[PDB]
Amino acid sequence: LEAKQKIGFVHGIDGTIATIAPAASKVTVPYNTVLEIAVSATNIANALVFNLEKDGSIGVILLDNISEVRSGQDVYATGSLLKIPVGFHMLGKIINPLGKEIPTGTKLG
Amino acid sequence: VPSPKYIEIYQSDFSRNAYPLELLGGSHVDFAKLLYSFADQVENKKFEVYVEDFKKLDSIIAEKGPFWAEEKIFQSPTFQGLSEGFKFILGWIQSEGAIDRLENVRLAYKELVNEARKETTATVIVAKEPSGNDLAEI
Amino acid sequence: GNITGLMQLADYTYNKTRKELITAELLEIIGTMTAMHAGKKVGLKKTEFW
Repeated sequence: LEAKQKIGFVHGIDGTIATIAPAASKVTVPYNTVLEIAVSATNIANALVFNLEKDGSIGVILLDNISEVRSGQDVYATGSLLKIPVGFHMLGKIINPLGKEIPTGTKLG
Repeated sequence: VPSPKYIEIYQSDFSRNAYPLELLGGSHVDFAKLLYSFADQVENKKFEVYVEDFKKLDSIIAEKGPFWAEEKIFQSPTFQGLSEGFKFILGWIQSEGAIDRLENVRLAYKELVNEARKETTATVIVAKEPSGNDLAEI
Repeated sequence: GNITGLMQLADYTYNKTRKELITAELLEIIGTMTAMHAGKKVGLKKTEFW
């Protein structure tokens, strides 16, 4: 049903940022869009496109699960901008800028 | 040792030629496009030859260890099973120090061949062991 | 005498800050030129090795 599209593999990582190596040539990534990095079979590390290069490489901003990133991990692409949940249901909450709630003690924008 | 047919292509210009595909990368696009030139012109489109060499090279790498850069590619008993043009380009890569970029060459040469033959490949991984019923479904 | 004592410190810090501002602008320009050198690629260097 839902097959994720891959664009390349992780080439390098410098702390918070990364560089992608594209798999094929006819593949094309957009700009400012979110990518995903299969840090594990279970979890996903969101990201964002900040550069594109004549070599096809992609300068990437990482946003989650950076410590689980390596070199050679499969990299997927949503083909959509970064979005977050929005609505009155969010009032009264602390929230990661990715929309994830920070514990204490439908729509997308 | 290297034949003059290869040297004519090498000393000449080849990157500006028309190819089956426009190829992304830095220098290694030439490591692959030059193989395509050899396979197209002198070997008469016997592409799989070089694709076999990569396989051969893998078996050689494991037996020679990681420091196979330091040894020369032509004079060696291990490399005798390889093609002269494959050896030629490994010499060129050794000169440029880009021997750590080899996988990015085979991953490109296969694209050129797969678009010339027009054979896009697909990779499946099913279990510790294949199951025929699943295969028919798959 | 006191005003002179202030004037030397003012002249001194004025020139200190002047020179540091000069050095800083230089390092900005050199940072940019250097970053561009990293942006530029290496060529091929194809020649006979045999």
